[PDB]
Amino acid sequence: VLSEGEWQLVLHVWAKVEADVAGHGQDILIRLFKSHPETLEKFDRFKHLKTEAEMKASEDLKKHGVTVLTALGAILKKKGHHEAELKPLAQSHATKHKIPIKYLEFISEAIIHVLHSRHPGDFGADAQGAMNKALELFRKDIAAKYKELGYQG
Ligand SMILES: C=CC1=C(C)/C(=C/c2[nH]c(/C=C3N=C(/C=C4\NC(=O)C(C)=C4C=C)C(C)=C\3CCC(=O)O)c(CCC(=O)O)c2C)NC1=O
Repeated sequence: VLSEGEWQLVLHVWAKVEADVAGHGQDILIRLFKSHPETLEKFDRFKHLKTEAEMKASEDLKKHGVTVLTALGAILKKKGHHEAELKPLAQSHATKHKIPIKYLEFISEAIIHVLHSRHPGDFGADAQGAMNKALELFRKDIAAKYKELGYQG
């Protein structure tokens, strides 16, 4: 469970994310795709990208980074009271995109990595711990819905 203070550490770094949503999204997705190349196979509009220059230049990759973070910011601002936001997301991720829980872990690691690289002044152990707990909660609740829907991924 996060304290209210921990939720505010999460929202304070998220306000900095929102000052450059596209830049943070490209950094997060490039980190993920280079760390875990198979994850890129899920994107038919841009699965052929190979170099960092091609990734940075892609409009589809930039737009998907913004989609991810628009949705994740909305979830985080609910401070855990997020079933409404999670419901449509678990729905597409279990029945259409088929995104394994291990992939949700991989992008959570990428988010933490980029936030820490871009905001070391204040993304310290407490804020990193709070973000870790909020993403763990996110993954916990998506997984519970996956299993309700019968997706074992
Ligand atoms: C905090 C993480 C995270 C969030 C909140 C997120 C949101 C998110 N992913 C989306 C699409 C999608 N999401 C994925 C893939 C993924 N989705 C994943 O969670 C992971 C790890 C992958 C990839 C390995 C794909 C393939 C689409 C469709 C992209 C498209 O057709 O344009 C959409 C569009 C609407 C929908 O299909 O439901 C949203 C809002 N994606 C995320 O990554």
